[PDB]
Amino acid sequence: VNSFSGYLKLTDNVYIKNADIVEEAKKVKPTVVVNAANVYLKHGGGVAGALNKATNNAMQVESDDYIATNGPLKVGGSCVLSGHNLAKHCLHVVGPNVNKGEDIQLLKSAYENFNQHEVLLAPLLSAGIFGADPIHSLRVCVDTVRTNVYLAVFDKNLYDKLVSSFL
Ligand SMILES: CS(=O)(=O)NC(=O)[C@H]1CN(c2ncnc3[nH]c4cc(F)ccc4c23)CCO1
Repeated sequence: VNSFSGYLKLTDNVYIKNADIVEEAKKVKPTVVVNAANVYLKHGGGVAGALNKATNNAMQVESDDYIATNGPLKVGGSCVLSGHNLAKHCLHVVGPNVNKGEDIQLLKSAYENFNQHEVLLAPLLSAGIFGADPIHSLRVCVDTVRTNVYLAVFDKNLYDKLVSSFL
């Protein structure tokens, strides 16, 4: 039993809700919140900008030190950093950004990072400003993640579409 509330169950291990991931994180304080990161950990907009704003820019300060030490992430890769006031940990995962021409096949590699964590609160990778089809992203999630994932979808119209079209 965990504290996630109001989710629709899609599969044995995948759950979905129309929610603001920032508000969901502040209420649940999950062990892991996933950020929709880029390779530079520049949290300017989308999910990343919202998560970082909610940390009063502490996420960005920590991220800048990470990059200065380690260099950029790989597309499809991840790193574990602090969850600040939102979660114990933040798993920064880089999905491909279609608006940069990145290979959508890397989306599966991106979701594989979730399997290193037993339970996660996450957005749909490569959705939103990353330019991928969220219905495809949900399919890859379901077919790749084996650990327990709670997906927060900000847009109510999109949430209803994802549910209605789910196979
Ligand atoms: C690869 S992405 O990060 O750019 N994907 C997207 O942006 C998708 C999904 N986004 C979110 N999903 C869940 N919770 C969210 N809180 C937010 C707060 C914001 F100020 C902006 C977006 C979100 C958001 C919504 C917009 O479209």
